[PDB]
Amino acid sequence: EKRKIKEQIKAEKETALQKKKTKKLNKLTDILEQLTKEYGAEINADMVKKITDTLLKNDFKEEEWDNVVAELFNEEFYQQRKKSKKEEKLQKKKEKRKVNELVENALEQNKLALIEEVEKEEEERKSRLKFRYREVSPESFGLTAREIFAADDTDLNEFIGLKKFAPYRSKELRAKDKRKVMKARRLREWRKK
Amino acid sequence: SESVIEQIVKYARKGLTPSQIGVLLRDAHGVTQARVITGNKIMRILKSNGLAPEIPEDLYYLIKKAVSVRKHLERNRKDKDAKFRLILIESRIHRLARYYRTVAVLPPNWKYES
Amino acid sequence: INLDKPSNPSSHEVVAWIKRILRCEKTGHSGTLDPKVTGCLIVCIDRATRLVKSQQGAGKEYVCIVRLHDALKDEKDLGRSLENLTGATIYESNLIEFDNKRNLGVFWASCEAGTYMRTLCVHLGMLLGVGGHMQELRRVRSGALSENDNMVTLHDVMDAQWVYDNTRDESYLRSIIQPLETLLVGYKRIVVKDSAVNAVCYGAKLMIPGLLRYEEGIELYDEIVLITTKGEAIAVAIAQMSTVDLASCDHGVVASVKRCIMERDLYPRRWGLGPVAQKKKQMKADGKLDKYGRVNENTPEQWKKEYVPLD
Amino acid sequence: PPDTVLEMGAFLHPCEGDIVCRSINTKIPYFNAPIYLENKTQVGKVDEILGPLNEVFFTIKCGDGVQATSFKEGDKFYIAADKLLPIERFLPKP
Amino acid sequence: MHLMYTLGPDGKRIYTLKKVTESGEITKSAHPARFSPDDKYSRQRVTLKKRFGLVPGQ
RNA sequence: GGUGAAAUUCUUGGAUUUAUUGAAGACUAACUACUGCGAAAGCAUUUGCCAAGGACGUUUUC
RNA sequence: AUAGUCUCGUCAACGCUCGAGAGGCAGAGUCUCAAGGAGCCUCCGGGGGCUGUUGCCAUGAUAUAUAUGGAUGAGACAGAAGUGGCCCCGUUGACGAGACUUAGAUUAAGUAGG
Repeated sequence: EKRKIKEQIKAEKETALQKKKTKKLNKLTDILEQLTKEYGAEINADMVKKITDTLLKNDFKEEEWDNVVAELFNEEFYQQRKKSKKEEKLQKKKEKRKVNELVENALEQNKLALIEEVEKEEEERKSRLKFRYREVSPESFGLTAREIFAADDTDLNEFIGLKKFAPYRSKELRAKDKRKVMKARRLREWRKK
Repeated sequence: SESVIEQIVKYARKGLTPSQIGVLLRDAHGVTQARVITGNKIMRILKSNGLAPEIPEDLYYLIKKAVSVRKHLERNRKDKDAKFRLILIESRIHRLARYYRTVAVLPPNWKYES
Repeated sequence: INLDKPSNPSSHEVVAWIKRILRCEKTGHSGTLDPKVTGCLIVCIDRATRLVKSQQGAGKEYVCIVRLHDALKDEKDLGRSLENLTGATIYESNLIEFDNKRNLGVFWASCEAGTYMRTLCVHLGMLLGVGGHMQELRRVRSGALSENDNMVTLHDVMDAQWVYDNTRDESYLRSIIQPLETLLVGYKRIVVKDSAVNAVCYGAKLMIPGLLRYEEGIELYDEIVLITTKGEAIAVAIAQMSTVDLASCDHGVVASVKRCIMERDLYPRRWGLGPVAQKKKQMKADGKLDKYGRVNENTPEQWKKEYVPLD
Repeated sequence: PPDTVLEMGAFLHPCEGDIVCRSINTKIPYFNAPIYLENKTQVGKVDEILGPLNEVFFTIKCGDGVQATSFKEGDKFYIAADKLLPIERFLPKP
Repeated sequence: MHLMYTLGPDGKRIYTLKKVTESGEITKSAHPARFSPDDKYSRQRVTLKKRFGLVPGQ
């Protein structure tokens, strides 16, 4: 019975998430089509992604959708045979589908935000210790996030362990480890290998 | 993936466990391979951002279990089993806290309270 | 199958349903009905789907109901307006009944498509001045078959297939299903000898020795049906001589196969067995005629005078 | 013991110490084929095959130590897949 | 619906709006029943039609 | 009543047996078990509530 | 060699209802809609009639919304899901691919040998 109840709750949450996603998607592509009709020119995918990120950060509702339309009316967002005609219309529909795919990719980027909004809506419908992070000194260690994601976890652990990067240890040992690990020859050999 | 790092920092500000944060990131990004993003990579990214956990995750989970069985003992004092295993897990978390104090990840000034 | 289509689905969906029920290898139809329109539908099964292309362009007869927006002052003038719109597209029409209190008129018409019936209703409402729109539409004749020529429903097809699957009775399937030759009644018939049937099924042009009977009234380049003595249809063909030319000459080609309906080896292969055929074969083997069969230098002049190639 | 079992029948009547079953499966069992329960435990042997083509029934002769009144409606009876025959085999040849 | 019919003396349909004709015959509905391919009721229809000899070809 | 045979006790005021009512404490007959669970102690009536586990797989800021 | 027949995939032209969707059909789950209510009168607590060409639900479809329909149904979830459940115009000509023949239609009592 508990497994059945958990499965039903998961199905209800998935259905609510799908409904919220398709509502956000169809209102967003309607707003994009309206902006394209008003401006009269094609809109770049990067500008559409930036507008979608701004709308996701703004926590848009219908009044906030009107506010987003007003912000699109601002200059900053405004600046940003027969068979052949049927083929051109099909190509335009394919371009609109590509814009919708870009909107779906933006929503997948904000899928954590959409899940948080769905959880907030579920908590509002229900109407009902802690883990703390201490401050530490930042070290980029000469590697970007994309460079770290482009390497295996075993190689990263072998290069620098978690115990070697202990936050509550002495600063002299951390400085010595940083000086020993920041060699350009070792980094070049790791990049070439 | 600067936006991914910003989302990870925002989730870490919400007091989420690093394993839970990594699981949520893998679910959101649709990572088919778990070797691409791991808990060690999450800890490294948090250290690069400048965030380190106050207490170990295993010690936090042990403290949560101790709090749960303590609440059960407060509800039912006639039970001997939960009291015995509470004694056992306090011994275990005391040993792990001594190990953490020697490893200095947990500050030695902090002491576990029953 | 002569079928009564329901008013929810389209014609193609109904055909695809019949293909699933009867487990056909191929199913087609000639006339297409709109989803809202009900009525007569001709469904061709397997080999009968060869007749579908020949069934194109056939006459259609509809019975329609028009709803008038306002009551009429003059009744019979409506019929006059119908007589104003028939002819030069609706060919013939007839007002079956009209009720002015209900503002509804049912009428029969001869037409080509169901959309022209809607256009006719709109034009009737506009010419009257009160305004009108189509209430219901029904096709009462599609092609040769009509609604009175053993029309069955989709429930009948499903029940007949169930009866044959479970009871093993075949009479209900044989009742609902008609032979394809019902589509070939209006054609002019030519009867073929059983020796020539397989040759015609293989694409050979029918000639004088294969002919048994020919129907009166056959004209030059006319649509004909080649039939056997058992009444089954070999092919739809193009006549190459008229009736008087059929009676007169002794050698000639009488038909060319437009569409072959019969299976290829339903009859045995009996060509090459005859006096002239074996004479040509013997002279071909001996060397009087060449390998292809054309006239050669070693060929005697008597055979050249007596025999002429039709091809 | 059988390697695999298939859903043969559903309990209908316990009449005369034998189990009557609606044939859920679409193939005809062997005569005297062993009938099992889903833990692959033999309950009896097939005694009779009856009923029309659309609704096939079969009667299981219970083994010794098994009583027909012990079962209830909706129970399932299983058979090894080797003990089946196609329905078209018993149909007349074209 | 509105399209009604009665069977004529020669076996052909006669269409009318009226529910009852002049002679008093009750008219039938010209439109056939709805159909679904997932119709699981062939057995019941065949049985009831066989009780009264209404199956074609019987 | 019980014993190998006995014996101590209960009473024609009713011992003992049978039937009913009320109260108290205890236990869950067969299935049932040195192959289940638990660190041991020990553990099978129904119904809920609470907390925690065993074996397996994926692994771990290990 | 030539020619024909059958089963197919592409191009061009010509017509039509102008042809792959936020589509339709079929099917599953939930919800809503049937004058099942209320008030008047009556005839013998029950029955009949009226308010009631009313109310409830759906539809602007070449469209009278004071309208047209309502279980022999309609609408919302659903711009979803699903399609590995089905459907989405015909004619002519050319090209290409796999094939079968290249056919003059015999026999008024048989076939194979010595």
